[PDB]
Amino acid sequence: STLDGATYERVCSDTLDALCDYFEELTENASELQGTDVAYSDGVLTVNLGGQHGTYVINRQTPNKQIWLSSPTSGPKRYDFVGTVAAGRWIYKHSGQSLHELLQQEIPGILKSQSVDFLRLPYCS
Repeated sequence: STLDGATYERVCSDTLDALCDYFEELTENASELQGTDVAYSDGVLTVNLGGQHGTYVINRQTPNKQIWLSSPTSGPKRYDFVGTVAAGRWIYKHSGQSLHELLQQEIPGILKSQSVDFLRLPYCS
C-alpha cells in the first residue's frame, strides 16, 4: 500500500485518540505531579508535563499522511504508517523504534508513580 487518505484518517484518528485517552489516564492518576495537562484538538495532542520535563506534541499532518512528534528530550520526528487497518505501526526513517516504543522509553522515568505500557494501545503492532 500506502494508506489512501480515507484510511489514513481512520488509522491516525484511532492512534491519536487512544494516545490522548492513555495520557489522560496516566496524568489524572499522577495527582502529585502539578503543572501537568493534556489538550487535544485539531489533530494535535499536547502533553505538558511541567516546567522541568517539558511538553510533548504529537499531531496529525494530513498532507504528508504522517504523525509528527516533538519530544522535549529527543526532538522532532515524522512517522509513516506500515501495515493495514487490521494492524500496523508508525515508523520513523532514522530510528528502529515505533512511536509507541519511543514513548515507552521516555515516559516511565517521568511518571515514576505509574505502571506505564504504551504497547497495549492501537496501531503499534
